[PDB]
Amino acid sequence: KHSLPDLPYDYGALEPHINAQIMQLHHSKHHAANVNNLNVTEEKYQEALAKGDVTAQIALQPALKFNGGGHINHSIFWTNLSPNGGGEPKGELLEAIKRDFGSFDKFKEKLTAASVGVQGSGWGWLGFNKERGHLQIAACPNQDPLQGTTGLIPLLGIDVWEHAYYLQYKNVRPDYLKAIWNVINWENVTERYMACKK
Amino acid sequence: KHSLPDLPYDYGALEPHINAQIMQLHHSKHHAANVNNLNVTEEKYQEALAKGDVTAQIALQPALKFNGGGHINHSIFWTNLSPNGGGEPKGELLEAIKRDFGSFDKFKEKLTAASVGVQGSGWGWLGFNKERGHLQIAACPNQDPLQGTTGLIPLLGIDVWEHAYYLQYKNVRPDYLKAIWNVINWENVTERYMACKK
Amino acid sequence: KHSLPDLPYDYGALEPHINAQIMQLHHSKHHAANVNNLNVTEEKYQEALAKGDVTAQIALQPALKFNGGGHINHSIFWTNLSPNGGGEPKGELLEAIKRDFGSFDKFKEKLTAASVGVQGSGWGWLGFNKERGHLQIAACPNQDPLQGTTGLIPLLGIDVWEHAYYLQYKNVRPDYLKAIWNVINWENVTERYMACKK
Amino acid sequence: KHSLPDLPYDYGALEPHINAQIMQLHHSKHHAANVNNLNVTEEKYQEALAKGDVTAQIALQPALKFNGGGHINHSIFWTNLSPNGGGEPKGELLEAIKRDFGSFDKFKEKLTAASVGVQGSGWGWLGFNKERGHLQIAACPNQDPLQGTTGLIPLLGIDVWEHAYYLQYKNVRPDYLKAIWNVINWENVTERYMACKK
Ligand SMILES: [Mn+2]
Ligand SMILES: [Mn+2]
Ligand SMILES: [Mn+2]
Ligand SMILES: [Mn+2]
Repeated sequence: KHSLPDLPYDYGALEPHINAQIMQLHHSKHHAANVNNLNVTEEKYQEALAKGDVTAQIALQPALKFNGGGHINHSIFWTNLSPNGGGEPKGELLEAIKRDFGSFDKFKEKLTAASVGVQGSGWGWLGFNKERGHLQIAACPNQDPLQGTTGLIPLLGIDVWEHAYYLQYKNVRPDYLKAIWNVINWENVTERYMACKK
Repeated sequence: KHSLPDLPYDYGALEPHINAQIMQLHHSKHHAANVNNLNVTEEKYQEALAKGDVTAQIALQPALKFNGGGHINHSIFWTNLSPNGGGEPKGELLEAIKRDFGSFDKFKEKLTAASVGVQGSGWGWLGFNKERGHLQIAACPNQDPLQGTTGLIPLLGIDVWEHAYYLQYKNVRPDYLKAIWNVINWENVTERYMACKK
Repeated sequence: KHSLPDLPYDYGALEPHINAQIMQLHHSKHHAANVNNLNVTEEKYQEALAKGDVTAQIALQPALKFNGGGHINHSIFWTNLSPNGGGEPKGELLEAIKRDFGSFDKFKEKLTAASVGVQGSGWGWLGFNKERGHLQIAACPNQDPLQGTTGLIPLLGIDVWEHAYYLQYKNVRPDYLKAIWNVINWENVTERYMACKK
Repeated sequence: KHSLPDLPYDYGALEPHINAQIMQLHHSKHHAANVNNLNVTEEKYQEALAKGDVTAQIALQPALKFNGGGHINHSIFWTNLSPNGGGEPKGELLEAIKRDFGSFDKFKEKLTAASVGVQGSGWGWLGFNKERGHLQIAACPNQDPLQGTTGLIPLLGIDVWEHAYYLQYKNVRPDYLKAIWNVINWENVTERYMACKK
């Protein structure tokens, strides 16, 4: 059964880029609800699967994807942020960003654009395409998780649900995006990247 | 283990409205493939469940919905047809059709139009809305099954995938729809309805 | 050229059910953005259509549906609210609700459930089904408008995008739904209903 | 005014790989219906635009995408096939295929997989990603066209609607895909590729 992970930092640690109330609500209410609903749905799915009830299995798919994807996504998201984050990555990850997007700044432009571009709720991602052996940017709607729906391995996610920024930035999602670069934990993104090449 | 159901009649029994070559391919290849693939997918989902691998669970959803849906939908379809079919229903179902659609012929027009209106692959349905306590027509894409995706109880389904008609009617789906009324098993449709008036 | 309609009341007219900060942001920022983007998208569509550029037309569809949809839906929503609203509708609209949903209370529970049920961004609707001549509840994702995507005529819509409630109710969307019943403009819903007896 | 392009060859020129009955129906019935529905839908769209009728614009989108996409996709497809085709491309296009997919044979495996993988109606594509400056494989549902929905420039498309193969290969879509390699017009695919780097 799934459990809600502790953040790697206190709720106010990402101030002033992401305020404390957002972090507290986002973690203790939104991600919490994902975990609790996922446990409930998984238990129902097992019963349906055991009885061979295919209609029930299919009726449970939206809740499984939404809550299961929210747990996957939020869990990665917390680790992708740090009070000591910002700047640029180094080494092989920086080399690949240059290779695949031209420059770190071009890369930032493209993830920002993919994130700003989500109409409704969703996520922007930097992922790794294992088949092509290179980085790839992708957007996902609602809580659809990157690897389970696209096969890309997630490296850095940007939540652009309104609850991720509205209390502080209101409708101005581009101000949130500008601010979040200040808290990206490139050490974590680097670790995820290197794990794709072993 | 799911199994391919036996048909209630021979492959040639619906001639000349649905030819024998279509019935044999439809049942022994298309539905058979949905059953075989569904069994594999359910096995993989049990393993994913046992591991708490939510990514694997979500990645299996399209195959489960497609092949599970195709098993649900084709199994109902076979029972909805008969060499001894055709004509109009009677009793309570007929009275329900007049109550909700005006007349049997108006109903036929509306289910025809929903079936003709599917762009790409899919199904037209006459269903029962338990909340509203009345009949309802709906169309579904690909193999998305009626009850698992809409909550409606399926009473009569019309497969409008090209494999359901193309060998005989080619591009002219309305000719197929006109023909299929001659083989509807209204006795089955009535049993499904009464089991809704449970 | 589409324009932002004035609200029928001041920004704090719906206190304390929907606060003045939400009303001012919702109207002057969110709906304003829909209007501007719709005007720009329409002009680009016109250009594409004159050149017979089908690719360009299809690339513009997401922006047109989203911003066109947002303009349609927000414009209806302001007219569906009033400082002099709430309670139960008077006249034939209440008789139709009782007929189709059993009672006002059950109707409230069902539209609340459809609105709570939206996963991600979207709208709950009370619509009119002209073909069947009765009321119908439907949910729509993002800004997809009811009539253009389902054919139902909108009577009453509930915006359940997070910007519609988050600053005041945070994650507790059901508290928002409980509150909005106090400001429904049944005179407007009735006008819309009477215009469907057509 | 859009028009139905003549095929570049006779209906029987792709025998035995794609038979004459399929080519004749596919062009004279399927593509032909797309062209007239496109023209009619474009004229309705002009009227809706002139009136500022946003609901009408949104309600016409499914017909515009389906039939405009069908026109785009089928027009490319006829040019992608040749009685003098088959084999492998040469020059820059082959070098890009090796760079991006490993080898021509791995490319064929990957476009076959994408095309086999479509559940329901749709298309497999080799495209060009202009932002990344490299090749990319993608699948599209129904008649959704590649460039208009994904941004990728189409180079080679494989129709896997059942009407593209069923009369000849019945349910065995993999046997159609094996066969079609024998009639790919690599001269045309090369022309399309080189135009991407102008
Ligand atoms: Mn979130
Ligand atoms: Mn079928
Ligand atoms: Mn809104
Ligand atoms: Mn085709």
